[PDB]
This record gives sequence, C-alpha cells and structure tokens, in this order.
Amino acid sequence: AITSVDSYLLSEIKPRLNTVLENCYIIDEVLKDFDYQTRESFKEAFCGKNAQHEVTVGFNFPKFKNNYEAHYLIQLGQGQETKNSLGSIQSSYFEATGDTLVESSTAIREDDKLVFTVSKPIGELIKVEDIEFAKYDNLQVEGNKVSFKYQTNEDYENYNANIIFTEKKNDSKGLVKGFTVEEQVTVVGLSFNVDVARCLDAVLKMILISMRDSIEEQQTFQLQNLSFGDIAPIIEDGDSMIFGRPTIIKYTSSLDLDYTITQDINKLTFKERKD
Amino acid sequence: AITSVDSYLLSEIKPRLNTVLENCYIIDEVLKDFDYQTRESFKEAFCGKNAQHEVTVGFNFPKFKNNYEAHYLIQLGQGQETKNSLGSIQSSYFEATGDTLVESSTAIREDDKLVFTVSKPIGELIKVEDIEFAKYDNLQVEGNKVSFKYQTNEDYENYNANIIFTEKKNDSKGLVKGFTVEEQVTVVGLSFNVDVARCLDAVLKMILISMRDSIEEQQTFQLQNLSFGDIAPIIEDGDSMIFGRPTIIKYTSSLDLDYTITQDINKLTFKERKD
Amino acid sequence: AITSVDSYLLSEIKPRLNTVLENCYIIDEVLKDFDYQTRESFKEAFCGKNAQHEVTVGFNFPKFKNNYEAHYLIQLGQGQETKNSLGSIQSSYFEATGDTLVESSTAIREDDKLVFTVSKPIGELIKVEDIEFAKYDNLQVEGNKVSFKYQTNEDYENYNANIIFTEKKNDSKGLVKGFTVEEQVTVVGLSFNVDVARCLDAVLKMILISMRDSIEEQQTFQLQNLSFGDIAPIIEDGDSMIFGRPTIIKYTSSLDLDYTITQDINKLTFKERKD
Amino acid sequence: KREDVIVLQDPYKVNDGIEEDLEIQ
Amino acid sequence: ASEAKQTVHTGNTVLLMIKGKPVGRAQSASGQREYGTTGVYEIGSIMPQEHVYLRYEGTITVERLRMKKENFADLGYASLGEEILKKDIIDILVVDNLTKQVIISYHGCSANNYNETWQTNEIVTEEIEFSYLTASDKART
Amino acid sequence: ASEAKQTVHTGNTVLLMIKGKPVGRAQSASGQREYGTTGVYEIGSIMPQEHVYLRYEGTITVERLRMKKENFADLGYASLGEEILKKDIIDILVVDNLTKQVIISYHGCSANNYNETWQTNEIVTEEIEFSYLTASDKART
Amino acid sequence: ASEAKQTVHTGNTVLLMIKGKPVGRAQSASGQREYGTTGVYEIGSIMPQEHVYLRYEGTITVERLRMKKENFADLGYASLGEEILKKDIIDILVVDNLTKQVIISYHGCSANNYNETWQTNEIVTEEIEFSYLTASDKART
Amino acid sequence: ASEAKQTVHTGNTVLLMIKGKPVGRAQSASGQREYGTTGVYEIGSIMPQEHVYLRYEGTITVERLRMKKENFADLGYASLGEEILKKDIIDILVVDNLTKQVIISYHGCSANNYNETWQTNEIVTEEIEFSYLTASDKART
Repeated sequence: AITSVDSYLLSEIKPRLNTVLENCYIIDEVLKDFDYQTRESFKEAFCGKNAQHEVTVGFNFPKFKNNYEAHYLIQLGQGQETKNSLGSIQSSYFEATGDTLVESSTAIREDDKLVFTVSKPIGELIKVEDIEFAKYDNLQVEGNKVSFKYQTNEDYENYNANIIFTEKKNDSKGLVKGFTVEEQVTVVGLSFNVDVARCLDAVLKMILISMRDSIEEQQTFQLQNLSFGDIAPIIEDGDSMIFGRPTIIKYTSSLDLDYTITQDINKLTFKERKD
Repeated sequence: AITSVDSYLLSEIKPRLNTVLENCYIIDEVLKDFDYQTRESFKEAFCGKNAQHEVTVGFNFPKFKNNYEAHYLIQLGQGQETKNSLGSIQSSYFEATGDTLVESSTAIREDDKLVFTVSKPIGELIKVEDIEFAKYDNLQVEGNKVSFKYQTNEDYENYNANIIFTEKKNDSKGLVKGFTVEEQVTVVGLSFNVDVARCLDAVLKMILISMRDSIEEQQTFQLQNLSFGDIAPIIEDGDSMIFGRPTIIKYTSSLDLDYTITQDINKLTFKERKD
Repeated sequence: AITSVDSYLLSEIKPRLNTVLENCYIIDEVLKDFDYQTRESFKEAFCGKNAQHEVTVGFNFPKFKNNYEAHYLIQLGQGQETKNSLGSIQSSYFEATGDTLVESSTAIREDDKLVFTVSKPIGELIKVEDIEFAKYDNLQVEGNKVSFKYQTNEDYENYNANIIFTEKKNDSKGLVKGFTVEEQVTVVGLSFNVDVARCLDAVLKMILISMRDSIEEQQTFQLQNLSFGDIAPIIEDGDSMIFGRPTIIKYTSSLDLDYTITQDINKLTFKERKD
Repeated sequence: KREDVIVLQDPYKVNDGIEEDLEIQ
Repeated sequence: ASEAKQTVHTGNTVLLMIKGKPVGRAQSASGQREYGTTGVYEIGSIMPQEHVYLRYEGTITVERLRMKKENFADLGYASLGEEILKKDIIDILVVDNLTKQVIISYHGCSANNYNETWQTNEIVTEEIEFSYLTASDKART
Repeated sequence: ASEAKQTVHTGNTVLLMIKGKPVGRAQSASGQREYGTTGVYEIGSIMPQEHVYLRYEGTITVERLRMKKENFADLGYASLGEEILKKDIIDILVVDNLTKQVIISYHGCSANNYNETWQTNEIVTEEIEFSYLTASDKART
Repeated sequence: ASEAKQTVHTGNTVLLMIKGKPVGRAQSASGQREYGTTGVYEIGSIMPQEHVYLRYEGTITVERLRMKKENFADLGYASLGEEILKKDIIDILVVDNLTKQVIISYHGCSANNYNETWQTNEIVTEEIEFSYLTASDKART
Repeated sequence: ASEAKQTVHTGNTVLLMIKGKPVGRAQSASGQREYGTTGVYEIGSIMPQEHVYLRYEGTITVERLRMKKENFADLGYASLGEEILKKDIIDILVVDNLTKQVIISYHGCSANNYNETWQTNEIVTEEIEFSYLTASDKART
C-alpha cells in the first residue's frame, strides 16, 4: 500500500479545519494564551459560520494566483529508509484486505440471532464498541453481517452500536513485501499580517495534535514529530511583504506490496521404497 | 565480474515498467492511496495496452531533445569501498563459471533415466523446482543435461519442471580477487505536470520493491536502500517549469577478477637421505 | 625512502594498460556486464594490436594540448600523517639495502655446488621459487651468486628457477627514522563520449585490482582504498562537453631516512679499582 | 563556435571537370 | 489508505493504566520473564536429551517524569517506608489507544525498588521496578 | 551479470519460518553453540596433550517488532504463565528467499526468556531466546 | 622504490588457508597464548625470587562472511551436532600472499564455540573459536 | 630557545631497546607495580594505625606492528610452544633518544601472554605482556 502523505494531510486538514473554525468556543480554547487584540481580530475575520473571510489550503507551485490573506501551503520534502525486515517481509495474509473502516450500525433482530449490517463485506472484525462476546454468544461473521445469540441478549434488540472492521477484497493469499520509510513534509502558513500567521500556526498545531487519534495515522503514519522554523519574509518584491513560519512534519510509514501465491496443497503421496 | 549498475537498472526497468503499465489492475493497486482525479488522469494518459502517450527512460546528457511529459532520468552518482577480505580474496573456484541462468525444461524419457535438457552446459546445479533428489535417484549432470533414475519415478515422465543453474565456461581453476563497493545511483522522474511526477515516483517505488526478488540483485546487488529528495523545479527558463523529485538508490556489489592458476600436482617424489 | 606515488602509478599503469588493451579476451572478460553496443564500439576503437585509436596518460596542467578522446588524468591530492613509532624508529639494518628485485635465473653447475647467477649482488635472499633448502644443502650466498650442494641435487642441474632478492649497497649500518603517511591521489578519465568514459573507468578499476599482486605496493603502498565520484561535465565552454568520473585512490607508505652509525666496538677494558 | 575538442576532416565536395582559368575562342 | 494487516504498535497507540487511572507523562516500560529452562544430560550423550521448565521470574519497570501532582508517592502506589506493608497488590494494564482493548496485563504486581533522580539541567525522572505473580493477554476480540 | 561463485547471504535473501508461517517484521537473530572443549594435562607437560568434547549447549535469539496481530503471544509460540507447560517443542527454520531451500534448521527449540520493551519515541520491540536440542543443515541440493 | 627492511604485514599481504583451500571472504582472526607464569615468594622477601612457566593455553578466533557455498558448516570443518565427534583435527595456516611462505601455523586445532548472526541491514557473519595444541613458525627462508 | 627546566618526555624522545637492538615500529608500552599495601586495624580504632608493604607484583606490556622481519617470534624473544622453556630472562631498557642515557630498565623480564591480531582493513599488530623481577632507574648523570 503506497502512501501519499500529502493527499492524506489535505483530506485530514480540510474538514477538520473547517469544523474547528466553525465554532468560537474551540477557537477561544486554542487562543487562550494570546492577547485580546489579535485573538479577537482573528475571530472576527475567520471564525464563525457566517465568516466573510475564509482560509484555503493547497499544494505548491499553483499556476493560478493564490490568496495570501491566510493560506496553508504544503510541499512534499525529503524521505529516507530507516528500517528493514528479513527478506523485506512485513506480514502474511490469507485473505486480501483493504482499508480499515469504522461504521455505525444499529442492532437488528433475526429469528435466531441479533445482527448488525454493514456497508461492505468483512475480512476481519477488530472491535465492537463496549462489547466482549463470550462463547455463549457465539460471535459469527457471515459476509456483510455479524451476529450473536438472540435469547440471552434480548434486552439489547436496538443497541445503537458502532463497528471497527476491515474490507474484504479477495479470497487469495500472499505475502507482504516492503520496508519502512521515514518521511519529512513541510507545511507553512502565509499571510501579509504576521499576527494572522501566528494564530494560523497555533491552529495548525492544534489540528496536528487532534489528528493523532485518527484511525489512518494510528495504523499507517505512526511516530509524528514536529519542527518549526523562524518567522521570515517570504517575499519582499511586492508592495508589502509575505510573512510565514514553515513547519516540518515527520512520519513513519510502511511502503509495501502484496505478492500473491498460487501454491495450495490438498493431497499427500506418502509411499515407501524398495531395493 | 565488473558491475555496471546503470545498465542493469535500465534492463530491469524497461520490460518491467512496460508490463506494469500494460494492465489497469496493477496500476489501481499501486495508486490506491491517491485521489480519484490524478489516478484516473494518469490511467487515461499512460495506462493500458492502447495508450497513446508513453513514458521513456534514458541516461543523462542526451544530445537529442528528450520528452518531458513523463521520463525516467538516470545518472551514475558516487561510490565508495566499504569492506575487504584478507588478501582481497572473495572465493575460490575449480571451474570457470559465468552468469546464473533460470530455464524451464520439460522432463524427457531416456532408456535408463528421466532427463532435462538445457540451452547451455552446466557448471553447477543449484536447484530443481519442487524436487529433492535422494540417493536412489542418483542425480547426475553430464554437460548439457541432468538425469535421474527412470524406474521408480516413471509417473513423472513429462514433469513441467524449471531449473536454476550456472553456465560453464572452462575447466581451468583460479582465485577470485576483489572487494566490496558501496555505490549510490540517482534516479529522477521528469514532468511539467507535478501530479504525473508524483504518480511516476510511486510506480518507480513499486518496481524497486518488485526487483528485490530478481536473481541478479539477489546474487550481486544486495542491501538496497532508498532516499527521496524534495519536489523542486528542475528548470525555470522555459515557458513552463519542469518538476521532478530525485531519488537515490544504494547497492552493494563485489568487484572482482578471476586469477587463473597453472600449477597442478600429479606426482610425488618421497625419497630419503643418507649421510 | 621517499615515496613518489604519482610516478609509481604512471609506471604501473602504462605497460599494464597497454598489455590489457593488447588482447580481446581480457577486455571481453572485463566488460562482461556492459551492453553489446558500447562493448563492441570500445573494442573496435581501442582494443587490439592494430588499433588505430589509442589512449594516453599524463599529469595535470600540461602546457600542450591533450587528447580528449580517451585519456587518464592524474593529480596528486592531499596527504596526512596517521601513525608513528617510538623515536620515529621504523627498522634497524646492518647492511644498506635498496629495492627488492625479482630475477629469473637458470641453475648452473659448479664443481662442488649448483648455483644461480644474478644481475647484482645480494644483501638478503627472501625466497627461491618452489625450494625449501635443508641443512644438507647448506644454502650460501657469496655476493652475486647463491649456491647449494651438488651431489644429492644433481637431478636439477638446469632448474629453470626464479629468485626474489634484495640489492646490496654498502656494508655500513644505521637506523631507519620516519613515519607512516596516509595519502590520497585522484585519477579521472576524460572523453567527450560518456560510454567511452564508463568503459575506461571499468578498465581502470580492473588494473587497480591487478596491481595488488605487485611487489612494490605489497612492500610499500599497502592498504589501498578506492572512491568514485559522479559523472559530471568537466567543461561546457567547448563545442561539446567533456565527461569524466573522478576516482580517489588512497595508500599508506612509510616515509623514512637512513641514519648511519660510525660507532663499532671491538675491544674491552675490564679493569678493577683500588683504594 | 570553433571546432577544437572534436575535429572532422573537410567535407568531400563533388568536383567539377571545368578547368579553372580556361581560355575560350 | 490503511491496511491493518501490517500495522505495528508504537508510543502513540498505547496507554499505561493503573486502577483505571491513566498514568501521565510515562516514558518507557520494559518487561522480563524467565522460565529457568534447564537441560538433562545423560552419561552416554553430550547433547541435552530434553529441556524442562523449573522457575518463573518476571519483573516490569516503569520510567516516568515526576508531575507535581499524582506522582507515584502521592498516588499511594509506591511507598517510602513502613507504609509499604499496608500497600496491597495492583494490576498494571497496557491498553490500546484506538480500541481501548487490552494488549497485556500484569496481575499481582508488587514493588521491588524505587529510584528518583534530581538533576539541574533536565526534567526530574523516577523509575519503579515491580515483581508480578502472573501475566495475561486475555480479553482479546 | 551474476557469478554465483562469490555470492553471500544478506537480510534480503533470507526468511525466518515457523510451522510454515513466515514471521513478519523480524529484525535479527543470533545463534550460539558451545562444545565445552577441555584439554588434558599430564604431569610431564605444560602443553595440552589433547582436547575432548564434553557438553553441547546452544541458544538462539530472535528480535521482532510487535505487530498488532500474530505476535509471539497471540501465535501461541511464546507464553506468559502456566500456559507454557502445555506448549510443545517447535522447529525454527532459516530458508533461502531465492530457492526456498534450507540454510539451517533448529530442532526441538524451547523458550528460555521473554523480553518486551514499551517505549515512547520508537516502535515496540520484543526479544525471545530459545534453547534447542540439536541443529541441522540437511536437505541441501 | 621498495626497501624491504621496513615492510610490515597487512590485510592485503596475508592469506588464510585450511587444507590447502583458501577460505573466502575471511575478515579477521586473533590469536591468544597464555604461559601461566607464576612467581615464587620466600618468607624473607616481598619480591618474587623467580618466575616459572606452568600451563599453555591458546585459542584462535576467525570471523567470516557466510558465503552461499563453502561455508564452515558445508566444508565439514565446523559442526552442528553429534557430527562433531567424527571431526578430526585440522591445521590452520597463515601464509604470505607474495612468496607463499608461511608466517605462522597452528597445529591440532579443535573447535570451541560457533557463532552466527542473522541481521536485516548487514551482511551475514559467522565467528568460530578454536583451541589448538601447539603453534609453529617453522619453514622460514 | 630551549629551557630544559620544563621539558617532558614524548614518543619522539624515547627508544625501546632489547639486547642493544632497538625494536622497530613499537607503538606503546605500559608499566604496572603493586606493593600490596595493607592497613592494621586495632579493636579500639576504626582508623588504620599504620600501613605495611607485603607483596611486589609488576608487569609491562608492549604493543608492536609485526614487521616482516625481526618480529618477536623471529627474534627468539617470544615463543610459540615448548621452545619457551629454553628461553632465558631478558632486560628491557627505555633509553633517551637525545643523550642515550637510561630512563628506566626492567630486570629479569619473563613473558606472560602473547597476542596477535590479523585484520583486513588495518596493519597487523601484536601485543606481549611480561612479568619482571625488579625495576631500576640507576645510571643517571
């Protein structure tokens, strides 16, 4: 599973940043240490549902003009290989598996079992929220749905559960070959007003903190490290300077490829010899 | 056996890259993490048997114009000596041996033996697929062909085997003198579209992963390490910039030379002395 | 014995390079890994006795024009002192000794002894090929010639031996004062055709490998290390670029000077005292 | 730009059989 | 993308919990177990005919930065004198940050030694080493 | 070009296999053997007249990164308590990536000690040390 | 120029040979000898009146990179089990690359312990330590 | 200018000499002496009432680069087997390069252990450790 850190960063940042800027309480919590003036100015400009001004995020070298009132700029940076396993072997799988999904699913009644439906089939069930099925419940997964004994659990006929599971792709089996890569990605906020840049950097730090609970980087992009540069004038040739403070984010991910195996043994030929 | 890493890289890359770009399933597996837009655009442009656009690969400083829509650029880089043995001795051989070859060969019936034919003579037999010959089978190699007892194996008269073997060059014997060299080679993808460059880099990473199962680098170019640079504008003086992300590949190989020996003892002269 | 690494390199390279380029078999062995095209082109251009094109070697900053089709360029590089002995003492000698010589010499009959003649007198005999003289043979050296008992060895009257020996300079004795120096010397091949440069570098590597069996660097220039630079355009101001890949060679040698001693004791004056 | 690093011989022009400085009458 | 078939544990996917309370600013922990395997040697053999388990010894260490509040001494988990004799056993749990499922739990933990370092140029650290009766990896999926 | 006469083994040409299952994200392994050679000294000699083999002791260590699944505890190969007593012997095989031929196999492996490290700034690692009855390098070409 | 009066040995002027076969890709070797000197102390002296030799112990170690062929196990020089009991003594020779003359030879070498390391990021290495009866520097010029 | 009142010894002002022969390419040497001082403790005192000398033990080590000729084995100073028993004592002298005056001499030196290292990337070295009867600093100005 080749990793595109930049796209993941963008997808995590955009909705999360919009949600954070949606409400004032979270912003006030974030900007507790800042002075009244800059805090209130940033809140007036960008914060709130009905904010007239808006921030943006995008990759570097855009052929079009880019808004320099407040923008998050991303560039890919360097990368390095840090650790390897014997034969480049990372893991072995019997059934092809894709991404790990989290889905909410209300309990349902079936003639012998309570069940939960899901969007897609199941390759493996990791966890059901606040449940530890015993032998009596006889937890079974049958494609799309997971099921447990009806009678002794009948109080929970409409349990508002949620599920963490894994997609199923194929029944084939193979080996995972790959290594670990230690990658650096640079993120910088741009603004002709330095105070806006400072507040933007603080918001960036908070959303990076919040991201650590995300499933994907919990499973794929562990060992997050941060590093901040100095406030510098990005450009001097305009009528007014652009000010930005670059930040460097580090991640560790496992670049890997699935090598299928067609060998399947189903018969044995134990015979003696004579001389 | 002096090693030319660049030529080996080119020979491994060209057919393998063509095969990977031939089909859509492998490309979709590779580009799982990328967004829909760039993935589908790259698939439309380059992927498929009937693709109109095509990628290319070549060495640096070509006197002719080179296509900058999508190209793999190679340059040799630095090298260093890392380890040595006593007297620079690497190995000793009784029979001159060339490259290691893998050939498919269907079993054949001979009046006393089942046999496999091969293209060229045999210096040494490493492995026969899914076979572990016992004493009863009395495995013997006689130049071009390898043979085993007919009677007790007669069920396998047409066994669709394949062979890993080594060429035979001469009957002379000598010593292998040489050392190990730690070499760095730089590879960069070029494209005026940055997204194409990103996808090209991902494909490059996948084919590097796949290469680790190759015979030659399993035997010659062990200890592969990778390092990625930052996305940078390669050229700014054109109407539009060239974007590329250099990658550095490391390898370890044994530069060596065969020193022949003409001394062969065949007689002994044990005589006493008198005084 | 002050060491001039550059002159030794030139003297070793010129005849050895000419001999290597003389025949096609050795070149084919060297260029096994290269492609057919470049291999055959280089063989056509430079290889063979009747080759029209020819390579050259020389030091840097020549006032005359230098051929840039294929040339080996040498420059001296840096140096450093790495190890020392107590009082800078390296060795002690009773008889002044020059270089170590290897000479072929057919056995000869003398009325009491078989003997070998040599070009110059002997300071010390290191080895006689395939011989381990016993007490019975009573090995003796008398200036120019070495001798052993005639009777029991009479079968070998014309033994086609060869001798490794050391020159004799004076009968004086002295001390060797000096230290060890770790020196770096740079060698680069030049060619307006990059493929020719690659093949030239490979040939250079092979001759460096072959040199390790040489007497002089076995005795004087131990601990050879190599390092290769990147293929770079040496010059851009001509109609066409010069391409070359510098290589750095390291050696360890003992700069030393012989300090003679005139003190020789031949008498003793043991007398008592009275009071 | 001058040709120093690589030198090729003068091109093989096709000659004409008309004698130069030829008398006519 | 996130294929769970290759994921590994790290410092950002683990929690150290005691009595339900997550211990704060915990840095590292190491676990050791010794089965005391020994071989059996006959007269007519240099080779060990078989191995046998004899003795189970296990220790776990924890490194922490001394918070001004809720340090191991203030929490009552550790002890500094005869107060130790009234301290009962505890269970130390390593639980997954993502699912809150258990990874490994140590039962009947008892304290062995206590170390604290006061230094001028670095944050204060303290180390504790426990001896436990048994380990368990139950309560899985 | 690839002349097999000089090739050597590396981390990319080796697989570590247990019960057919390739253990994933395995980092290193070391093997030790002691024949316990001892000399015989007579009265009339300082020199040892001869050496003799007396005792065969051998251990193998394995270092691994704890995958969230199929860790040594989950696989049942290791143990964390009295469950060990019901664990039978195993054979640990080192097999060639290229040919799938065997390089060395350890027979009758038994576990000696178990180590796991939880750390904040680095991936989790675990180490196991086994004691085996005999080693073998059979099944070659 | 090359004045032999000051030359020294290095890794490029030495060969390690067993049974005539030059062992390939050998990296290092160390030799140890202990004469077990002890002093004699009288009552009327703190100083040792004299020293005496008592016991000769010597070991030699060899480090090598495991070639895919002709490793110490495949060569039959080493052993992995009871096969050792049928292995006879060997002589390990250090011989000059230039002249093929001998520098030092160890007689009656016997194996003491065997070590091999499988690692991910580095070439495989193995180490052997032998115990020998006597050393010799004969057969010189 | 050169004021002798402050001069010190260094590697360039010292020679190591045996039997008049200056040993070549010698690198380092260390000397140790132990008087075995012990205190006397009465019942009515924790303090040691006095110290007394009991036992004199001294060793000297020498490190050298193995020259192709005149190595310690070839010189006959060292030994490799039973030849040692016929080796008599020696005196090792450290003498001033400038004046050829003596700085310290060791009398009745006897060999204790012998070490030699064969390595690929470095010059060959050998180490010898001697045990001596007495030391002397006589014959001064």
